[PDB]
Order: sequence, then C-alpha cells, then structure tokens
Amino acid sequence: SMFLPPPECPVFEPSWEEFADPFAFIHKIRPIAEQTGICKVRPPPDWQPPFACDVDKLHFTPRIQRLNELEAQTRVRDYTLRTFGEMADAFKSDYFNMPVHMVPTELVEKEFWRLVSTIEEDVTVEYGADIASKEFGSGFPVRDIKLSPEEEEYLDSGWNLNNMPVMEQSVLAHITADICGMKLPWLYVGMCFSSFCWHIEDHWSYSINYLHWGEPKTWYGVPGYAAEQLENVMKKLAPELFVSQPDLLHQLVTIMNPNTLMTHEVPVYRTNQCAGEFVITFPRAYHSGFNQGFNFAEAVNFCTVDWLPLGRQCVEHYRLLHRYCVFSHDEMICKMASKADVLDVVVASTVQKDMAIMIEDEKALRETVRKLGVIDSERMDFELLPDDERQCVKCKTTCFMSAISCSCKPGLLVCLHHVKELCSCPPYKYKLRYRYTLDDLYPMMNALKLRAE
Ligand SMILES: O=C(O)/C=C/C(=O)O
Ligand SMILES: [Mn+2]
Ligand SMILES: [Mn+2]
Ligand SMILES: [Mn+2]
Ligand SMILES: [Mn+2]
Ligand SMILES: [Zn+2]
Repeated sequence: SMFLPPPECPVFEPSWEEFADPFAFIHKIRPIAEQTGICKVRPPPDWQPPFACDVDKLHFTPRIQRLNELEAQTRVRDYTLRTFGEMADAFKSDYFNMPVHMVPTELVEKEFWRLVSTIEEDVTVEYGADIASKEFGSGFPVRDIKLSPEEEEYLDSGWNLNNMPVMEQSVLAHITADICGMKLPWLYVGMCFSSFCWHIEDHWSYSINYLHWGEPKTWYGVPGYAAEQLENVMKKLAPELFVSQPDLLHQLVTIMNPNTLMTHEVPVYRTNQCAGEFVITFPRAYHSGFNQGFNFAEAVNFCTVDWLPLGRQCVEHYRLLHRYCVFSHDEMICKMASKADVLDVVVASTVQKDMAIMIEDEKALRETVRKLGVIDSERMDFELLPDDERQCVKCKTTCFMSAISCSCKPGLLVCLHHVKELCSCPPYKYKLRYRYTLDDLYPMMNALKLRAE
C-alpha cells in the first residue's frame, strides 16, 4: 500500500449550450470546482479543433528533470517534435518493458511516486515548456497562411486558448503594461514521468490547460482555501524552498507526494486529463502532476471578475512575503476605470467595488505618512517607469498609487507601508510621489458607476 490515489476531482460535460461561453460556464461550475481546486472539462463530442503541425519543423530545447521528491527545482540539446516523441516512446517502452501504449495509468502513477521517493534510482527525464512563438506556434488555429473552414469554426472559439485571455468577460485583457507571461499560451511537450511541481499561478489567477493529443496528463490539485495549510506542510518538510530569492526567475518549487499532504489533512484531488480534455485551476489552487507519456498541452492564465478581489488580496500577500509582482494590480484597476465607457457593465460594476477599497486604503495610507512628517508631494506617472525602477525597496511591491522618495537616496522608492525604510534623513526631506489626487480618483469611479448604473 505505497500510494493511495487521492479522490477524483470534478468532471464536467457541458452541453453545447453550456459550452458556448467559457466564462459563463466557469462561473457556473465555480461553487463546485473551487472546493477541489482543479476540475476537468470535456468539450461536447464534436468540438474537436484540428491539431496540425509539421513534426519536423518544430524544434525546441528541453528542460532536464531529475525526479526527486522534496528536491528544489526552479520554475523556469535540441529536439524536433518527432525526435522527442521517438525518445519519449523509447523511454517508456524500455522503462516498463511493455508496448508504450499498454502501461496502465494506475501503474505509471504508483511508479512515479515510488521512484521520486527512492534515492537509489536517479531517473532523469526531459520536458518541453515554452510560449507560443513563430518558432513555436499555438496548437490551436490562429488567423493569418490559409485555413480550412474546419479550422475557422475554431478560430474564434472561447476555448481557443489564444482568445481566452483577450475576451470581454476577462480582466487581463486591456492591460497594456503587458505580461506575455500571463497573456500568451504556453506549450508543454511531455514524456513519461516529466512533471510539474506544486505551484499556484502568478497573482492567484485561474489557468486553463488543454491536452491537444498524446497520453494523459495526471494532475493533483488543492482548493485555494487550503493553500496556506499546504504551505505550512511544505515549509515543515522542505524549508529551503521558502528561502526568499532575488526574482521570480528563482522561485523554488517541488515534487511532493499528495499522500503526504492527505496525512496532514490537506484536501487533494486527482484526475487523468486525456487528449481533448481541459483542466481548469481556480485562484490560489495548488497543483502539480506528471505526464503518462508523449503528449502535447497548451495552457494560459486568465482573470475573471470573480478574481479581482483575490487579485488585490494576492498583491497584499506578495508584499508581506517581499515577493515581486508581475504587474501592478492598482495600475490595472485604473486603466480599466479610464476606459469605463467601453467596459462590459458587470466588469465595470466589479472594478468600481475594487476601486472604492483601493481609494479608501490609499486615503488612510496618505494620512499616515503625513503624520510622519512627510509634507512635500509631487504627481508622478508611475506607469511610465520600468518595473525595476518602481519597486518598494523593502517589500519589492510594484508602486503605482504612490511611493515615498528622498533626495538623500536618489532613485529609491518605498511604498507607503515602508516610509521608515527609505533612508535615515528626516521625513521633511521625503517626498510623496503620487499618481492621482483623491480628487482625481472619485470621478474615475463615478465613470464606472455611470457605466454600470
Ligand atoms: O506541465 C504542464 O503541462 C502544465 C502545468 C500547469 O498547467 O501548471
Ligand atoms: Mn503510441
Ligand atoms: Mn530519486
Ligand atoms: Mn499551473
Ligand atoms: Mn514588513
Ligand atoms: Zn513596501
């Protein structure tokens, strides 16, 4: 009894009516799926986008992966798709001395958790993980090169993961301070035992993952509500993963047995995602897994109106951890407000709610730094500053509403939580740099209120 598989995560089979709008559907399943963190979505049976690729003209460089539980790996030779598949299939086939398509999923799972926990075995595999480029395009059809009408039906589908980010019910859309990390689909070419470590998404966003083809992808997921609980457990067993590092290029992640989590009463769910199925991860929902064999997946992050409050909670949490932000949440809120006329009216209503909190928090923060003896002030267009030039020098948060500077430490900023941390000149030498006066802010919100009624 080495491995006791976690209970199955929820599986949805939307009707074509239900399926019509992804954000509508995702909102409907949310009460269920956020209780399990991950869920699986089976498109209607005839929904099948064409995958078409030259297996010989796609090259990529693969990440080498040693399979050791609790060992630190960082988030992020040449193969064609075909050479990789030849390698992948030969590996699984030899590992089990079985026909590569005949190994039971149960067994691959059990064997995965055995080999990551045994120190004698030093199994190393290779993964491909990379964004859509001209050198490595989407597995979905994109508008250009000429498409068949089969491909054009799927060109504008909500579930084409290229359109998913930029749709109307979506929030990361009209961000202009762009991410690419979170706007653009990622492609994963898997092989047997290649894995992805426990993580949650940047800014606690949703993600959606489509397995285009090949053998299944096994997932473990934890509901967002048990996030910290999982983190406590992981802290206890692998504390060097929690040594805060100088960038998001350094955040440490690990493979860890879901049985270990279950023993400590952290709820874990599993699923085998098969070709043509979607997995959706909910905000702050931890997840990990491994591939059963040669396969091809595409994934993208996204943010709904449901998420906006969590997005603010996350940036707050990021500041306590002194973790770097991918983008400014406030800055996004204000870009939206400044486009209140062309916003979906449910979106505008939700932004207004978040903006009202932002403004009230900002009011109190400014009152506080005033009582500290910071008197001087000057407007500053923070969004013009490269991110490295507007991070709080203590908590590393990306400044947008306001910051404090000082002639004594030129170029340096702190957010208004860390006024004491800028330098040691007296606070009459400090300057409050701010994007907006409170008087600017209230009209922006009223624009949102007018749009929503
Ligand atoms: O490795 C993958 O295919 C996916 C990981 C994820 O969606 O987090
Ligand atoms: Mn096969
Ligand atoms: Mn090992
Ligand atoms: Mn993920
Ligand atoms: Mn602090
Ligand atoms: Zn700060």
